Amino acid sequence: NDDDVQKADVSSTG
Amino acid sequence: VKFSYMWTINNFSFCREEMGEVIKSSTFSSGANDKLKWCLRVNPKGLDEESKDYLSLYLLLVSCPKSEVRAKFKFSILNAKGEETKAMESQRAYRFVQGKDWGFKKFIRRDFLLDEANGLLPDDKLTLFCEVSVV
Repeated sequence: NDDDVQKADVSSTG
Repeated sequence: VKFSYMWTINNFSFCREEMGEVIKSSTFSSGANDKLKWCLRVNPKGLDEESKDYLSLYLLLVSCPKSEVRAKFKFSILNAKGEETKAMESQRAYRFVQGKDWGFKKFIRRDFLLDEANGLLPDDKLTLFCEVSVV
């Protein structure tokens, strides 16, 4: 499952 | 130019915020002449359905004197042992404009944060650190 404790992907909420 | 900020959210286990709802920090600055103002925004129950199992954490540019700011940033959590843990950094500088944020939609899983074995909510407080570096 894609249930890592954190994900390092950076994004913006807009 | 470096910025550092520590944000303590009291009574964090009792946040009423539902998915998509946000808590915003006070602003912080370099103390120098650059006039930049920043703040943090957290979604305790995630930004959206995709991230509902996570706390979402973002750096917001509140004010800048010209049009755009390039900045690197790092967020971490204070644990019960008095140490910074779970730190994540932007791998490069991102382009900020006033009112724009950048950060981590999946900063840390709620079920990890709420597991007392990890010590991330001592006295039910969530303490976040932010380091910002501006060219």
